[PDB]
Amino acid sequence: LPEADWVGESATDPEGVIKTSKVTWANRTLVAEEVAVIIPVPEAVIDDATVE
Amino acid sequence: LPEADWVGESATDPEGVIKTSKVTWANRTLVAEEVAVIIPVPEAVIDDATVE
Amino acid sequence: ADISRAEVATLIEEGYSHSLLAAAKQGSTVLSAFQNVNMGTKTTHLPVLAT
Amino acid sequence: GSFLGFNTHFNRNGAWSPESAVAFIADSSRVKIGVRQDITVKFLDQATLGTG
Amino acid sequence: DNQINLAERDMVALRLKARFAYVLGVSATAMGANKTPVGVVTPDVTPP
Repeated sequence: LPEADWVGESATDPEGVIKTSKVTWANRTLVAEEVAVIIPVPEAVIDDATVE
Repeated sequence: LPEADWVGESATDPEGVIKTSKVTWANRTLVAEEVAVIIPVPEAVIDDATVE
Repeated sequence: ADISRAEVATLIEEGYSHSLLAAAKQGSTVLSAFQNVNMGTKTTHLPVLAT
Repeated sequence: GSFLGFNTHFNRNGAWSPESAVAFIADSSRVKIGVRQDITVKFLDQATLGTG
Repeated sequence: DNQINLAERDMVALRLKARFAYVLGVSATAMGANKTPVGVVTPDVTPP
């Protein structure tokens, strides 16, 4: 965020100068990563089993 | 560019295997850069001069 | 004391153009220069005069 | 233009071997290319490439 | 010491500016991998 300040009123003091201030932004990233598994089984076990 | 090859025909030879190859790409960039000049002159010289 | 180009981050977006992404494809010379014969099997025999 | 009477063909696919030849002159009635199978494409998704 | 205040010195100025970029498409072609699309004739530096 920027900062405001109380200005004062002078042609010649350090105050009476309106101060400069910045605003800034940053970057956040979604990066897609892969999660996986392989589960092997015999065809005859699939055929002989009483469930899917 | 990819490379192809003459494969021939065997079940057991080091030939008869089709070789693998890649294809690849690269990146080129346009990046804008500023070029500038400032040319100062007195207003009296502008007002006195017989041309714009 | 000021907002730099590095201080707006990805409020500035880099563009993409495919105007430089193209290559003409070049065929075989010998398939264009000579006669192409349709083969139905691995080998064809052609007799020629020899003496 | 000097090569009148010839049908001229220029290699553009990088196959030319400039250390071997400048040109071939041929009777094109006497060369045949047998095309047993044109370029065919298979999509592989389960296969194994290479060994060890 | 080099400061010019324009209004205080009764001066004006023009600021001129432009923004440019350049790209050369060095690329593969049907001839191979790293092919440059420009060549140069350089001057004769060799006395006869």
